[PDB]
Amino acid sequence: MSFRFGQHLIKPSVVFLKTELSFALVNRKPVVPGHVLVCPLRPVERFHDLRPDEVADLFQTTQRVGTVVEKHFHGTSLTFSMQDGPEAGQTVKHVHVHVLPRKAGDWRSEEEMAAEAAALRVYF
Amino acid sequence: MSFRFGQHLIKPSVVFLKTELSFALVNRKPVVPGHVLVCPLRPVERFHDLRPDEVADLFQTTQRVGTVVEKHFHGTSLTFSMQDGPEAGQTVKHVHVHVLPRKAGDWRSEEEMAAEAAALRVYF
Ligand SMILES: OC[C@H]1O[C@](O)(CO)[C@@H](O)[C@@H]1O
Ligand SMILES: OC[C@H]1O[C@](O)(CO)[C@@H](O)[C@@H]1O
Repeated sequence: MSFRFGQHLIKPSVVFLKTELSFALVNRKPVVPGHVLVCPLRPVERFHDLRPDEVADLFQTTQRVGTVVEKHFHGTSLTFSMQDGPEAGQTVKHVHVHVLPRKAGDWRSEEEMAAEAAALRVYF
Repeated sequence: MSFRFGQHLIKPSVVFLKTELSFALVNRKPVVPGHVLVCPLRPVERFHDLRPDEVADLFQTTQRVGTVVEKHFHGTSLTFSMQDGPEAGQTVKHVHVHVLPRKAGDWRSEEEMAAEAAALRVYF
């Protein structure tokens, strides 16, 4: 696709938001329904590598996305987490925030992925 | 102290950074050495409640603090996480980021707390 996420290209079909500096995508394997990712467009490996503007944008974007997924996927809270570094569990070497809708007491095809990204693009 | 964190006052002695809109403090019970918190100065309960500027500042501040604690406490990575909402585990109703230094294979007195905050104020 047209979005770079580490060492693989992400098809726009699975991207549901894109800003001046960041973008959001749905997962192949969500851990929880609505588990989405907000990444800087520039593929940097560690958080300290982002310029301040990328940082403000990374998180103002994460704020908008969280509202949307909490809403759509019917959660009552949200967990945000960034595994920054190999000893923190980062599998893909690209800064990214995990946004997961939370609710009391708690793999798919590219098409299920794009169906969901289509849905999410509506809230923006 | 002079910092508000939910429904209790935090003594400045345990605060090691303060910006135009945010502040960082050390914990009574760190989960991992160097486990610190970055909160908006304005006590808001959920992340969606922050204005965009508070958001940029919350995270540009978290970026600086992470560099410092990763350095001082000898970690090789960092875990960042915000439990946003009661179903996400938020015990204190004040937006806040948990910053934890990570390293391969992984309660105290107000004085141990201020000793550590003194140390951290040096890196700024
Ligand atoms: O997956 C979340 C979406 O699916 C439903 O539960 C059923 O279609 C919706 O109303 C919600 O928005
Ligand atoms: O607690 C972290 C700090 O403690 C030491 O391991 C011993 O004093 C330091 O060199 C480090 O900066």
